[PDB]
Amino acid sequence: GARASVLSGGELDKWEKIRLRPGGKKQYKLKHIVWASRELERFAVNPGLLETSEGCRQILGQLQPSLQTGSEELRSLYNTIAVLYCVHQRIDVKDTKEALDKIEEEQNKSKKKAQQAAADTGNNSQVSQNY
Ligand SMILES: CCCC(=O)OC[C@H](COP(=O)(O)O[C@@H]1[C@H](O)[C@H](O)[C@@H](OP(=O)(O)O)[C@H](OP(=O)(O)O)[C@H]1O)OC(=O)CCC
Ligand SMILES: *C(=O)CCCCCCCCCCCCC
Repeated sequence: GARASVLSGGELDKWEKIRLRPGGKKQYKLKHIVWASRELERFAVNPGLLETSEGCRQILGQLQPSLQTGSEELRSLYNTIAVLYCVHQRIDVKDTKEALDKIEEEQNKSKKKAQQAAADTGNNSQVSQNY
């Protein structure tokens, strides 16, 4: 149809399903979509970007390099913006982590060139046992 609000009827469905964390018991809710909308405007970023598959991608670009020295305020954003972004990119995740990895994989070439100082340690890989 047309473009309005952040998450439409369909998106709202999957959104409520997605969880803030993989090992948590607090699913996603409108409270998180609005909580970020009010926090975005504070960072000179209009909340209108949250309802755009493009904006969500840009917002993450500024938080990506900020994650290094970002507080709970930053992490929270990257969390919501993540699950939301995936939704707008025709992606269906289960938690905030799954939605995060999907992005890190698309910008894996950029990440490598954005952590020279943080490129002197091991990086163990996580496997999936259950479903
Ligand atoms: C009056 C407040 C207004 C309000 O309702 O604001 C909506 C929320 C903040 O409120 P909250 O939902 O209570 O806070 C969250 C819970 O304690 C959760 O258990 C914890 O997870 P874990 O990582 O510890 O499992 C979250 O991370 P930490 O930052 O604690 O790590 C924490 O933010 O905005 C957000 O930041 C959500 C962004 C996705
Ligand atoms: C226009 O906005 C895009 C159309 C999205 C495809 C529709 C599939 C979702 C099912 C719609 C019915 C929802 C009834 C609550």
